[PDB]
Amino acid sequence: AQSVPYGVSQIKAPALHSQGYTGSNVKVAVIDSGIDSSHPDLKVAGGASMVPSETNPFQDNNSHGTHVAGTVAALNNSIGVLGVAPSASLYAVKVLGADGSGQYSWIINGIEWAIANNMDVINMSLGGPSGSAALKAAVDKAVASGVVVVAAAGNEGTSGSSSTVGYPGKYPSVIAVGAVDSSNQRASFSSVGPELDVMAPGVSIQSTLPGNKYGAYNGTSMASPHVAGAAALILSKHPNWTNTQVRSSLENTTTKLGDSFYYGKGLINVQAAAQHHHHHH
Amino acid sequence: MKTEWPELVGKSVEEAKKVILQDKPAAQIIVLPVGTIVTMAYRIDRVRLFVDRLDNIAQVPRVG
Ligand SMILES: [Ca+2]
Ligand code: NA
Repeated sequence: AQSVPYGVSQIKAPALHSQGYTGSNVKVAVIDSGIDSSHPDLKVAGGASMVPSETNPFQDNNSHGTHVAGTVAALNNSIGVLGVAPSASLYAVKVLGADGSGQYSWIINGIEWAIANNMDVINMSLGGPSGSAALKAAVDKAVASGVVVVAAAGNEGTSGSSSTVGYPGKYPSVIAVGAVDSSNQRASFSSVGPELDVMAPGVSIQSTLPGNKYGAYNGTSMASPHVAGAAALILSKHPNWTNTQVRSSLENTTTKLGDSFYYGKGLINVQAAAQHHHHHH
Repeated sequence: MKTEWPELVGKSVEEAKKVILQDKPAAQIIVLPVGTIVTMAYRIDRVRLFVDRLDNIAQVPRVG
C-alpha cells in the first residue's frame, strides 16, 4: 500500500488530487544530484548531466536528488510514497556530483538546459553563501522565459538581524523556501531574512532513495520540492497561468505563521492557491 | 553542545578535522572547495569543511 507523507497532506495537495489534478503534462526539472530512474516509485521523463565526471543523470550517486524528486512527483500507485504532483513530467538535471557539490558553471549549464528544453518549473534544493552575476543572469533568464523557479532558502538558521538566505534563493526572481515541521513551527536550521518567501514541510520528510528505498530527511531541500510540486499542480489545473501568476497564487494564499523574517508569508496551501480568487487562510 | 567552529577559519583543513573530531568524534566530515554550490539537506551528523585553494578553512564550519 502507498503512504501519503504528512507534508503532502499539510500543503493540501490531496485537495487538488481529488479535483482530478496531479501535475499532468507539466515539465519539472530537478536540478540536483541526478535521479535514480530505476526506482519503481518514480518515472523520469528525461534529463541531462552537467557534471564532467558523472555523465549519467539517471544515476544518483548521492541520494539527495532522488529524495527531492520523490517529494515533487513520486507516483500515484500502491507502493511507497505519494508525490505532490504524481503525474508531472520529471527531468533529472544533474549538476551536483556524488559529494553533494557542484561548480557554479554546472548549475548555470543545468538552468540553461532547462530553459532550452521548455521546463515549466525548476527546483533547486541547493545553494551557497555567495552569488555571481552569471548565476543571477541564469535564474533571471529562466523566469523571463516563463519558468517557475523554486529554491531552498538554506540551512543557516539565525544570525541576529542578518539575512542567512543563500543563493540562488536570495535572488528576487527565485522563490526561496524555508522549512517548518508538522506543527508549523520553523525548523531551527531554516535560513531567515527578508528574502524568505514561503515555508513548506522540511522535517522528517519521507521520500524515495536510490536502490528502491525510502527514508526521512530534513532540510530546506525537502521544503523546496513541496513548492515546486505545488506549482506543477497549479499549472495542471490552470495550464495558461504564467509563472508570475503561479508564484503570486502561492504567495497570496499561504497560511500566515509568525514574523516574516522567520516565516516569510507562511505555509503554502495549494488548495487555496489553485482557486481563482486568492486569500490567506 | 558545540555546533559551530568560527575559531577554525583560516586554519589548515588538518587542524580543523582534528579539532572537530575532538568535539564531535562521530562527525562525518566532508571537505569541499569554497565557492561551490551544495545540497541543502540538514544532517546533524555531518560537518562540511569549505577550503580555499591553499587547503585552509575559508568558511565557519558548522554541523549540518
Ligand atoms: Ca506511490
Ligand atoms: Na528570492
